[PDB]
Amino acid sequence: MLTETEGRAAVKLARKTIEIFLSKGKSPRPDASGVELSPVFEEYRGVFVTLTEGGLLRGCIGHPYPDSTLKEAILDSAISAATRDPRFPTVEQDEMKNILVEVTILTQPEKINASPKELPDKVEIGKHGLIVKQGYCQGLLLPQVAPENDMDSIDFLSHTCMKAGLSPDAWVKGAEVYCFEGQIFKEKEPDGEVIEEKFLEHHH
Amino acid sequence: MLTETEGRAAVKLARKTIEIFLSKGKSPRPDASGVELSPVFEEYRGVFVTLTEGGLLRGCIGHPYPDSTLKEAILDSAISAATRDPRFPTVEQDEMKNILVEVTILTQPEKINASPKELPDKVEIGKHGLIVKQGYCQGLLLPQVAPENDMDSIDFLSHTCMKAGLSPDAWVKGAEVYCFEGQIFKEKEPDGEVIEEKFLEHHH
Amino acid sequence: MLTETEGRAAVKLARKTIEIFLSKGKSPRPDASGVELSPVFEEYRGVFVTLTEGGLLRGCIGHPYPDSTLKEAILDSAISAATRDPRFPTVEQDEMKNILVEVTILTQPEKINASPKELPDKVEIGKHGLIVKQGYCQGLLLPQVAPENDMDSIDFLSHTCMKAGLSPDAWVKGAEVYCFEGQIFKEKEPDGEVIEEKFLEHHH
Amino acid sequence: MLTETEGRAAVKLARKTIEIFLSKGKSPRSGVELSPVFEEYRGVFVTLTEGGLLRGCIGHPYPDSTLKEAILDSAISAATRDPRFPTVEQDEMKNILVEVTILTQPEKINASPKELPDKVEIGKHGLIVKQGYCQGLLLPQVAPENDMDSIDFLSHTCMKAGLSPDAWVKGAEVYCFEGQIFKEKEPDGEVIEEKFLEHHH
Repeated sequence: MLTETEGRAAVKLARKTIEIFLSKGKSPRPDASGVELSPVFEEYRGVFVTLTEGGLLRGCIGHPYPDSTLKEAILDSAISAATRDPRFPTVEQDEMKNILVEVTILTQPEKINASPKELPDKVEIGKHGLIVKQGYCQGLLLPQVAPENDMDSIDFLSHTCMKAGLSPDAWVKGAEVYCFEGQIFKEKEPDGEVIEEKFLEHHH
Repeated sequence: MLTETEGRAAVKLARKTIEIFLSKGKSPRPDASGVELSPVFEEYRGVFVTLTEGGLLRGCIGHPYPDSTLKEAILDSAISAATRDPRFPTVEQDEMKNILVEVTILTQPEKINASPKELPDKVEIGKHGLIVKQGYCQGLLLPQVAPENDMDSIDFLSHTCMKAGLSPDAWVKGAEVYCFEGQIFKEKEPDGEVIEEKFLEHHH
Repeated sequence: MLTETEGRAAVKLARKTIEIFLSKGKSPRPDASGVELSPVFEEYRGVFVTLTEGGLLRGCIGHPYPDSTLKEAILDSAISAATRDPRFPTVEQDEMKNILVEVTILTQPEKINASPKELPDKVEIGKHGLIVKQGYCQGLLLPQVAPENDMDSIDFLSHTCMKAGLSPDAWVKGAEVYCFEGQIFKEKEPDGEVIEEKFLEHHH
Repeated sequence: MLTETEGRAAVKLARKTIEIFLSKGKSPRSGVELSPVFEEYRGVFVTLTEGGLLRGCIGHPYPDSTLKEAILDSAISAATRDPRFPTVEQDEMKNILVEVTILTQPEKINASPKELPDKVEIGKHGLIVKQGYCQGLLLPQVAPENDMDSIDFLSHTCMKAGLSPDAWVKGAEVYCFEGQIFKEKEPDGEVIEEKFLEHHH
């Protein structure tokens, strides 16, 4: 989990990277964006960068898996959010002064160390996201999936298993299960104050 | 799909219903809200009422299934989003002047009339939410589920079947499949202009 | 479990029913077959009637579910095995003196009263056959299925759930689980000595 | 598919492997004319019956070994490694009937998922679902005996491989195979062939 300070740096970094990229058509050097980044940005974790304009979605791309360091993923996601979202036209430079940035940061996935019959009780609906990995098969469902679609812990484990391409009961037979959380930091005004949204799901 | 006019009427109904219930303690009569409602409100469709305060989630409750008329669904969902969301404290009367009201309206679910071999090509990821029905058993998944969790048509059909408590291949064996879409109307400001968000999914 | 006598009566009933049907062309009166029948024959349980000739399958029909009393189930399965097996022509009257009769009797299915956490431990592979029921959905898998296809308790419960048209994890969620056993009684010689085969499965 | 001649050689190989092992407590290979079919990789089961009752049966469903090797191993295990029965004594073989179930080499079904259910024949085909290093198989008698159509069979085999039931719909490889049974009508005597692997359909 990121502190308020780290959360603020996250959005500032996303905003900076985009503005830099919209100007010189090139991404900034990871450690030379003009934002102080604590060592947490070196951790491998997923993230999503959301852009809103006039209260409407303007673009959003992200890394669900911790395939990249937080730093790299923010850079890539932010530039992708403003220029690679096929649902929207590329954002122009002067548009950013009217665009609001949102950064959803996922925690480093940690293996739930329990026995098959204990797993349901260790999976918290509304807080946890899951990754099921067995052999070379891997699958994941974001935290909002379970609460927004009325799934209990047993349901969540089973759907994530099938998401991985495995049998729904794979978790019952010992499939490796990892859990992770998320947090959202967002601009209250362009380049302004940053607020934190604890809930990733709309409804539960 | 609701027109701008109807969408505006929907959000207004949500606000009024909440303000009235918060005022006294008796849910006003749906048609007796003071808000004009076209015949679209007599249609059976699912809905969600979302409240935000200062850019942060303040409450949200809904009924995804089309079991009540739009009018009644909004009514119930609105008061519940404000007083029955176990995630937040009850909304106080004086808080509504600082709250933004959002209303997500789902379309009347329509049966996909295609053989099992053709069903996947009928399901559009990003637009369609699904309902699988078999006898009295029924299950549904919101439109945003597939796009946000990298599921294709086949995955969505299989997952919705399991959500219904049925085998993942139930759709392959002729189980009924219904699809639906949604739209969001939200206040740019309390009791102010209402805009339309056509995207139910954050990312795809 | 049927006794040696009851089992002997089972085969004799099956054999006599056929010899009588083949001759006069009608089914004997259920209680005027010529074989003593204990009260076990009034219990609702499944059974199969097998006919072999010269060491080869000649016919086989049965009732997997306890839809009928043992008596009724045997008369019907016996006549069908001799005259209604689409894999073979109808048996001739002179053929019965060259045919061996086999009868597989299943026990009345009994609900396993255990929590999902206990279910796998209560299901004995190689002995138990399963029936899963949850509402109007019902499915069963014979005792030999699990041991012949290398399935453990967990696998067997999941496969029976899907057989019932339900999600594989239905048992983890509280779906009703019923177990049953079986035994085979067969003629060592035409209308001769009846021996009991305790294993319904070829391998395990 | 094995010829009748080969079918007879398979049961004799099974019977002799057991008598010899039961004699000097170990194994060779023989004295039985074996055609090249015994060098093919295919599953097999060896069954022993005595007095019309099962006396032992062990087998390898998957074609992990050549038929020859699978037969020797299965036969010896059927007589000395089946925990359901006590070990068979030397004197017992003269009163035991030998049965050998030989499965064909699994052949890939080359069709689109839409066509697979049409290619699977209930009653004849057994299935192996393969996706990477994950494999699963269900014997031919499974579908007809438990009232499963093609779709059911494909889905259950996918789960048997530890995969999602809809894996076959998503392109997982499917292989089909058949089997045949050759059995002794008399100890060390005549060998007939049972055409039906399923009890009931």
